[PDB]
Amino acid sequence: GPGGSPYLITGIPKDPKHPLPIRKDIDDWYLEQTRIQLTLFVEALTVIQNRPLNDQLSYFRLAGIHGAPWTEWDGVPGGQKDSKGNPTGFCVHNNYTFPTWHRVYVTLYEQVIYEAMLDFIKQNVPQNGKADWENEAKQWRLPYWDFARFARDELRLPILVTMPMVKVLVPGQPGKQLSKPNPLYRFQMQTLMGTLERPYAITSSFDLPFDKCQSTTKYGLLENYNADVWADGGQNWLRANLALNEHPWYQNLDGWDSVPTLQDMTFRLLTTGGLNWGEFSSTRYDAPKNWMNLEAIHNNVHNWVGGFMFSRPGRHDLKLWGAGHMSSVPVAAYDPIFWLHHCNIDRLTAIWQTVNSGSWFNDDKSKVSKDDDLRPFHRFCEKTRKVVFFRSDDVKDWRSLNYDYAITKDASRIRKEISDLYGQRTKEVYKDFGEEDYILSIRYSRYALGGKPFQINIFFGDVDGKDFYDARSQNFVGSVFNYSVLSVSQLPARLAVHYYKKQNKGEVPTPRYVVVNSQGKAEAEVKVEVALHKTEGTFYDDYRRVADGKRAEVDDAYRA
Amino acid sequence: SPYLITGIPKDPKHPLPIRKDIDDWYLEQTSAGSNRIQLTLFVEALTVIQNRPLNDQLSYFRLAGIHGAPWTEWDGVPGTGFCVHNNYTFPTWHRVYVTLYEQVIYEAMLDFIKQNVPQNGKADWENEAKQWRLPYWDFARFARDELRLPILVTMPMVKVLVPGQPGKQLSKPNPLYRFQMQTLMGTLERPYAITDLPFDKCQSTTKYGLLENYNADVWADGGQNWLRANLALNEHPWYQNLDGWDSVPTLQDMTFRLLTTGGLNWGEFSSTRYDDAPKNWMNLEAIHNNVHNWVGGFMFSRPGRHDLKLWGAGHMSSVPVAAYDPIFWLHHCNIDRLTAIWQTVNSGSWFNDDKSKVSKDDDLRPFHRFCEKTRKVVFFRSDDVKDWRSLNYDYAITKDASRIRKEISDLYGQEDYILSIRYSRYALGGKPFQINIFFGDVDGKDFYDARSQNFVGSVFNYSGAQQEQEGVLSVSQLPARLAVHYYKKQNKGEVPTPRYVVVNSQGKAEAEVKVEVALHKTDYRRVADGKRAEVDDAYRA
Ligand SMILES: [Cu+2]
Ligand SMILES: [Cu+2]
Ligand SMILES: [Cu+2]
Ligand SMILES: [Cu+2]
Repeated sequence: GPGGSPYLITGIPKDPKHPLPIRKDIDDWYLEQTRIQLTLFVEALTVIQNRPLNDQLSYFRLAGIHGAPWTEWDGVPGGQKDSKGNPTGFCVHNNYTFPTWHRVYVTLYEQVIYEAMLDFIKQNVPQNGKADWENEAKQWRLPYWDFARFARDELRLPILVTMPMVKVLVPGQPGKQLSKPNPLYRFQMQTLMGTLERPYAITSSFDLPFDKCQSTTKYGLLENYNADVWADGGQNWLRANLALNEHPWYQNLDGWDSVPTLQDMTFRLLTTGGLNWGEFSSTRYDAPKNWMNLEAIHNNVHNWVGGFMFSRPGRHDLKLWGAGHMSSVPVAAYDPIFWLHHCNIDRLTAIWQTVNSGSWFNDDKSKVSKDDDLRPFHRFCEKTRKVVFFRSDDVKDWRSLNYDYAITKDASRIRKEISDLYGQRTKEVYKDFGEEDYILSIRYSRYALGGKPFQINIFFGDVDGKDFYDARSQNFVGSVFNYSVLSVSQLPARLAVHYYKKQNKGEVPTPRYVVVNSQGKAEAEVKVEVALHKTEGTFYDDYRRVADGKRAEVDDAYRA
Repeated sequence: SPYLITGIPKDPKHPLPIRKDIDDWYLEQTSAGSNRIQLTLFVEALTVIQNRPLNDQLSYFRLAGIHGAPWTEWDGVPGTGFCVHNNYTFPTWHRVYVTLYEQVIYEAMLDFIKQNVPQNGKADWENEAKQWRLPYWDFARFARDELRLPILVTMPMVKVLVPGQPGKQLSKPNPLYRFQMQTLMGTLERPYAITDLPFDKCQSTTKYGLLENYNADVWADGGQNWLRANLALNEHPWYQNLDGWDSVPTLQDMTFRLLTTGGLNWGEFSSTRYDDAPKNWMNLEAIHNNVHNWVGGFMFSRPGRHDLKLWGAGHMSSVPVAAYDPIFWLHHCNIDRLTAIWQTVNSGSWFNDDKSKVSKDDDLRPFHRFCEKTRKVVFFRSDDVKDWRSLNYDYAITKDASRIRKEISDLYGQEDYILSIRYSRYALGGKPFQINIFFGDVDGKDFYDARSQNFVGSVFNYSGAQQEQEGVLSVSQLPARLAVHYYKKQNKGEVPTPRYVVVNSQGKAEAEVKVEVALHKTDYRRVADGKRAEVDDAYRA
């Protein structure tokens, strides 16, 4: 760490005047001051992003812990590989410590920002305001992006992430505000990341031209544009919002109400009882009612924010594809929204813990991993007086890290809060249809394309052999993203089954699936086990398999 | 002041330098090798000009301010804006305006060299400045399957050389990507504040970035949705997106027709102006108007429920603020080039029909030049720029008149039916609107663009209690041959009655606006008259 010693991750230090400050919803937090906390976050994160590569607390090196360029951090060796020779970073994916590794990672980022806020105040704030500004730094916590809450009719990226510039206070010049580049909009380096000084160049597990990016992008990388466009492909936040609002195709027809699948999934995750930690925490699969898990929802959000398809076959005037950092595990942590996403993944973990309090590494699968060192994160152990790595039990109570969430302050009201935030639209629309539920189970290998990402799209009815991609594609039901031992996910299917039955004289639909690669082509040799399951009764008030999945064929020009 | 507009001064080592296609030029600058001196000069000079203060009349703000808002004086000429629209001096007023911009950039390049280039490098950098001319955006050429905005306009940053620091290239904000001020344009010091579309709430120019129902702070910089602009630029009939059909972008067909149709007089070619034939309504200014709309976006909202949001507004659609977007000047550079091409193949047609003759000697305020005969400062006049080479630039395509027809064919052309459209720019009191034409049933909730069922093409009213000049209207023309062939095929051979909807900036149909639309067939004969289509109740203005 800086100054030649380990960096001890503690969370923001405890101050008696600041009891368990909350991580706020970033839109609420922004809307209430659109101002010292905003200024402090902007100015601190700007300094962190501008730090040199040799500074381990630079934004680059902190994002670098997750994946590429796979260097050491805080004295902990990097350059790890898989059994097959593939490079890997420190982040935990497809394992039961996924939530706890990321809990610590988010806290590291928050703590580094707080320390940068204190330094900013020391260097910039006049004597008359120092206590005031220190007081706000001590109350500030990393905001979360509530990807499943309707923004102030639809799910959206945070307001702040969609603003290229932001107005900040100038300490010492009351009333004076300056518009500055918004460090939440993108992370920009001074050159292409493929040409950074050794050993930090971003070079290739990926096929997208991330080596040719200077800035992070959302949907900005498309084939057949000049390679200099990829230096900064922009923030197509409107396109990301569209993806975030994925729902069955039939709901865009007149006379049908839509429900965002991400909100339905999140409401199911938080309200379904009876899952053990191993079921909730991860996609890892070594019963299908229990395959709706935190990591699978998180994987879909990564895809929807960044985009993963670089090309599409054929001629299209409207180009709905485009790729970006958030879809790709080796580089997703460079996009500033990454941390806000993972802050909400931490919040969802804390909510689920609160309403499943006996379910902590409590199954035979996850028990094995409970004691894993969460490298590279150090802490001082006061019992043995040694610097050690974090372990999951160290962060079981997130409040040990001196932050909390509003929703977890009161267990007795949390079930109504979950329903108010995430369940109203689902119940509104489900209420109109009979008392039964349908779900799709999805099981795949994250390695089926040799580690390359892919998207599993499911359809009810005939598939358009040139359009098998998204909610605009005829008969689309939903998607599962391999944000790359098996992996599982689950999709709601209740509403899409109703529409299909109405069109097909009551027949149960065969789920049809297509595995789509980053070139927009169908992969014919990626195995997916898809099934449709039914129970009597609504989920928010005994599932049986009612149809087996089948691979759909696509047009010859669209085959991998 | 006065600022004498001359074009870049002549230097015998640089005979009549050409204004290059900006994509070709960008590729030469960045691919040929690492010696990107012209690119560096243009980027650095334009950055300096954009950062000059408002009381400097050679600041980017003030040069863009000549066109429209904030409607102030320029060069001692009292401050509608100075730009000429819907009149026969549209091409010549804009010829001088583009030359002013090029000249100011050149002078700033010389200043950059004086400031930053070591003595022993000055001759080399000056040589590149003297060869440089303002590149044009060829909006009708397939980009190096489709029409596109310039590569360089779609890049947030651009790498430049640092003179005297060999090999060091630095990444800088690209001044062609946007014009960004330090505050919202509605809060600039009097008298410069820009203060419907919320342009007063913008700090930066935007393409499709202003949408209703987002936080107003998003409008400060709505971004550059160049993919969405490119989609608009490739507008064509809806049926061409069905499986099995070839597409042809209407803009390229229109541009080919403009350049190759013979027999137009200057009044027909130069402007939308119709002073009280339809075969001759394909004119320079109408094509230019559609490109303004397609680059910027004009619709702030849309009624109803839509997950896919294809609307969004921005500066290029709006006469009062379009000149702030740096692509404005590259668009107008190509409009100047199309004018020079048409002049070359129609050499006796210059303000000498009974309609356009009256405007030939209009002073092109506020642009000054020195008159050699009287030794007096005077305003530019059209005849002063009839030969664009007198301003010491040329285009490759006009350097060889003998090969021009084949070049036009190679670039843009690789019975007939046409649509005629005659409208008042003041049908909505001067507000902009879009005239969409359909063959067949119109979808009452989707009457907007090529994704709308049975769409054939559009005409954009680039304008903005108030009325048009008495006796004056505006005309445009659309190709319709392929669209009529499809309609007949699907409808038992019926010749379609053109159906039109007039769309406002809220995405609503203006039921009270009447436009004259007709279909003509080849010796063109009128074969069907247009009628307004109704839309859904929730989508009616
Ligand atoms: Cu991760
Ligand atoms: Cu993640
Ligand atoms: Cu103009
Ligand atoms: Cu114009």
